[PDB]
Amino acid sequence: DIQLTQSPSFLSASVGDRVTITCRTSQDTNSYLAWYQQKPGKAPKLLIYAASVLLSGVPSRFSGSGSGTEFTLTISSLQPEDFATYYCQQLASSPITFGQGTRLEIKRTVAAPSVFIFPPSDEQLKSGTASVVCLLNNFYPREAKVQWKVDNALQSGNSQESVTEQDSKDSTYSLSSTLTLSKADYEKHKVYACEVTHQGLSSPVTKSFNRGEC
Amino acid sequence: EVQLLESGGGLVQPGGSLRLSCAASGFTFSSYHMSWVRQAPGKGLEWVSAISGSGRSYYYKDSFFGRFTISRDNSKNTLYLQMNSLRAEDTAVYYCATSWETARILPGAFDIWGRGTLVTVSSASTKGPSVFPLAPSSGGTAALGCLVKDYFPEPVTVSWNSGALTSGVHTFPAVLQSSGLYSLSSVVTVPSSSLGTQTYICNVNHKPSNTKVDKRVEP
Amino acid sequence: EVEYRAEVGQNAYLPCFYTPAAPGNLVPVCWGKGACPVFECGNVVLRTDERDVNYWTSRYWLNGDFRKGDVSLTIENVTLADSGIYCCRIQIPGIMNDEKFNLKLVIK
Repeated sequence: DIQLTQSPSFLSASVGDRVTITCRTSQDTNSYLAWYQQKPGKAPKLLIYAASVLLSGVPSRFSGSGSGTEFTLTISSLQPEDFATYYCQQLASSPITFGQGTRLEIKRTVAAPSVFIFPPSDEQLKSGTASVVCLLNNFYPREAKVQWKVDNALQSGNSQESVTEQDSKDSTYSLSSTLTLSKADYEKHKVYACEVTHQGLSSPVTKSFNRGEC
Repeated sequence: EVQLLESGGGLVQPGGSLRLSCAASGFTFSSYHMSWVRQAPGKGLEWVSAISGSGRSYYYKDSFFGRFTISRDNSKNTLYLQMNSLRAEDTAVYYCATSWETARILPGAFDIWGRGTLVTVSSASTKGPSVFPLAPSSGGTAALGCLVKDYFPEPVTVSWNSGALTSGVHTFPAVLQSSGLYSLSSVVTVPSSSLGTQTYICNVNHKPSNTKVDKRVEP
Repeated sequence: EVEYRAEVGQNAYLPCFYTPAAPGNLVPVCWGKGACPVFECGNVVLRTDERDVNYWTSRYWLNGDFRKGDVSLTIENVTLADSGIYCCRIQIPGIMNDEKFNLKLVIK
């Protein structure tokens, strides 16, 4: 199989930047390369094929070049909506193979999370679990420390977080952290606190509630 | 509008079989190469299979030799993949794709894709989610959400107010909990002022389990 | 490799043959410019199906009896620009059965 190696695997770049993504092939691939742009939860969108040819619809600020064993996708004048994982694909020899993918995130001014915290619902508590949820909304950059405190005891091992894919318009992330306790464990303690370090906070934001307050 | 619409995706035990369908509209189906391409969650693109316009020439990646069969019914404008001897690592979203605009230069350059249909190869049982309100409690902006807990397999969808509320919605990537069950929250931020006037309901479809839940989120 | 040659302004001939499973049981063929890609032809110049030719232009035609599986190509009035690798692809039915012929035209 022809291996496609893209570089970089990951790229962070500011609006207006010129960005190039390279794709190297393990065999001569002629001009038979395509570039695709996949936004989260979406099918790949074909940008460029036959190395250099733009699909109709594709901004002229996208361009391809190269041939044989090395190929370039260039985005001049980077825009927020250009957030995506980018793939090359060879069409020279069976099987069709893609590169591992290049993820391009948009660099952008630091934006603090707005933090909210959610008690367990009464409904969930019936079923003998407490999920406590902390939302970090619309922040940049991605790096952010959530620390769960229960009666001030740092929590460990009992939380998971999920992150939204960068927003296509304002280039922000949001983050769920969920702290899972038994209803037993949850009853024992009183103060449930979500402590957020982020680059856009001079100091941790803590959002807390007291178990059993309106 | 050139359209491809896969179905047939779903949960299947390892060693088991599954037929995917792809419905094509808005072009002359029978004159276009069709491919299947697949993507494991979080991972890359793998080409699976192709078939000639006429439907008499078949192509495959080595991994699918003997296991997978591509067919088309040109009179039903439909593409099929028969998948046999399925394995955990066959778990992926399956797209159909074609070269339409591209065909006259480089077939296999896929300008046209489907939505994808998720195939899950696992011994684990279907389980429907519990949907729990994430109630706003605490200035001008309120977060609420729904906790969609303890379901298998993927996916669930969450809309808000039947698709009427989309601005400010964050539906998070599901996480596989230790339990082997997926969990996921959908949060939305709204005007605090709106909490008295606007009603907020999350619409959770978990088709695998034919679970539809509409949760009113009250403060 | 095997160079096929023609002077500028001549017609070029590129040989491409396949064997019909049976007479008047024809297989889709395509010529393109550039070596055969994964699927079918790059930059198709001519395309047949099981019945007849369904795509062509003025400069390219099948010079022989394609119903017996002679799908050799003529190129009207070659310029230097017509130099390069031409793909002839026989889309034999079944699994991974395509016959791919790359022929190098060189134009003095």
